[PDB]
Amino acid sequence: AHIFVKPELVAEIGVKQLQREIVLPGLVWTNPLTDFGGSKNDTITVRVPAITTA
Amino acid sequence: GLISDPVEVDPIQVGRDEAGWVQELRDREAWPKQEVPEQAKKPAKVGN
Amino acid sequence: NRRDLRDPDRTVIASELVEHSFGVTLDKHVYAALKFTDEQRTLDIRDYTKQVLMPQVSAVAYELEDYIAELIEGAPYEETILIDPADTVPAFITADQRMGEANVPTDSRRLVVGSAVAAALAKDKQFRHADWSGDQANAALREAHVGRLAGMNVIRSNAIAPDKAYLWHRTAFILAYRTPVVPEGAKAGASFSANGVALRWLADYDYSQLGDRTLLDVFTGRKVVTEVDGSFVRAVELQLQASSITIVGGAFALATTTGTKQLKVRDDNGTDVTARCTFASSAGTKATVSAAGLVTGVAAGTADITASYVPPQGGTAKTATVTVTVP
Amino acid sequence: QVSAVAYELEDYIAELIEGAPYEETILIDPADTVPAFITADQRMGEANVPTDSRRLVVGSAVAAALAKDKQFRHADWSGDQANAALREAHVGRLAGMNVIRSNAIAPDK
Amino acid sequence: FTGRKVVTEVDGSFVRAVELQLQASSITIVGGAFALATTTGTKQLKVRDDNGTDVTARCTFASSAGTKATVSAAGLVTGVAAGTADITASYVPPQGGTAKTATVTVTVP
Repeated sequence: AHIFVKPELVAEIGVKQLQREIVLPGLVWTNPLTDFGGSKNDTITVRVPAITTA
Repeated sequence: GLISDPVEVDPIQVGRDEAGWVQELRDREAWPKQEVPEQAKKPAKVGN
Repeated sequence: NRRDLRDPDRTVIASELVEHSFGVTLDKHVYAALKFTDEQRTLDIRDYTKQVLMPQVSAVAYELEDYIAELIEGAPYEETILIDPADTVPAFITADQRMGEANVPTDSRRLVVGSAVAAALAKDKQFRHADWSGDQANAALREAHVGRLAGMNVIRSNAIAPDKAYLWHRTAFILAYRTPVVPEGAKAGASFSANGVALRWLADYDYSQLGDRTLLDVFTGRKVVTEVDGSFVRAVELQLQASSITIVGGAFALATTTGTKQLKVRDDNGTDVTARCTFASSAGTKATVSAAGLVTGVAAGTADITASYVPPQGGTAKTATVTVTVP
Repeated sequence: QVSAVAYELEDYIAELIEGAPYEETILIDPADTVPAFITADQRMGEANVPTDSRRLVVGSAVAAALAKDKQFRHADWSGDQANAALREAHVGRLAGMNVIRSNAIAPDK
Repeated sequence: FTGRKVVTEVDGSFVRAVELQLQASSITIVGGAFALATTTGTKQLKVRDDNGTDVTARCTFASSAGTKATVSAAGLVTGVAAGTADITASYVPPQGGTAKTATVTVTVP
């Protein structure tokens, strides 16, 4: 029988590994504090305003 | 000591750990749900 | 990856990215062949174009549809999303969930249901009752079809099994067609078309049989797009859930002592499950039932024929018993 | 590489959200899912949290259970004659907060 | 570089976010009771609940017949010797309390 020799072929038809979408980062509170290296211990101190009772 | 020596522990990191404001959370993949770590429920410091 | 800031150990672990691949093969020779003795060609065939070529094209088109349906139904499905006939919508919503939790794109999805599934959708109280489904201008009741459910249009087809539905993304199933070339030795022949597929028509005169011969064919190949881990997530299969089966016709008497009869078993949905049942005879001395539901009588007297059907949900086989009386 | 880092950042945020210290986890009954969300609204109204700028991110299974609920499927039980929960699968607004579906969080949360 | 924080109250209680979880009433094993092809063969059990979620990572597996087939703590099960083994998967639901149980039978050739 005839034994032809043919090359391997690799093609891309648009099938890809399925991966979810990115929705979380657009929801959380990003960068309300910026200068972290300026303060000591990489810690910014946030102050809660005082409250009083009559 | 020497440049080739392994990196020494950061004093900034030591102080930050001492202040204890780094955020630790429950594991997502632990069943049953883990207890709240003692750091996550500490009260706010009384003095600014 | 992720590492703690200011960590004393400055070690990063490399991430390795790999590429995967899969093979698409051409391995079928759908064809339709005909022979015509010279007497038939001169006399029987009044209009060759209409009496011969058109039936061949239609037959090969139906065979191609059967090939596609075999591809769709035979794909490796991990689990079958059972449809409860009393309340069918949760099954379809679960199918949508399973495809959406695998991040399959939401567009270009096809939902093809059998005849039984469409009938069940029409008979479902969710769609039939106006208050439960909006649409006070009732469509599942006045007409007998539901237009759209669970965010996907429904398409009926008799090619697939009656009680099956398939929801698949465009990129799940791949088909390939190669039209054979007309060999130089063989006489030149025209090329026809079936559902947009080009097919080669070839003619050759058999002098030994003193008759013409024709052959209309095409090369076909199919592929199911699995995932890199071997799982199949691009398509989901739904099957109607059968509660009980009944043998149509009730108690019946054979015509003669050596009479024969063909049985038909229908589940509560009316679907013919005769090819999916196993038949047994209480007394084979007088009446014997084959594996295909063909009951025959070998001696006079009364016997019991039972049919056992393993439901799509599995478990204990539903049993339907009937009594035959050979005269 | 950029896609991997983006997904790692989203996983970081999801770890933050799910790992937060919660005293209790409100249980959603699949047969009746609305009381759980009204109870969540009650819990946050009791603590005097402002009403505006509230986000509700549900896992895939929770959204499926919302769609499967008779409270949203049956048009006589939810108004909405053009049945959104049956013709389509999204439920949309629920107990005064737009539902956002995300696969980063655990499926049934 | 990145950092995350939750805004707890003055006394440490967290009241600005609520977690809701979907109840589970029963668990099943995908694939039903089927026999293993060979002793060296391995099969990864899949567990689900009535909600449709995947709870395989949340279940604990045990084997009645250890000398026939042994199941790992992650659901993977491998045969040992010919016979029958009654594998069980126990899942403690989010509601807590009694653990739901799913039983499967595996036949080792």
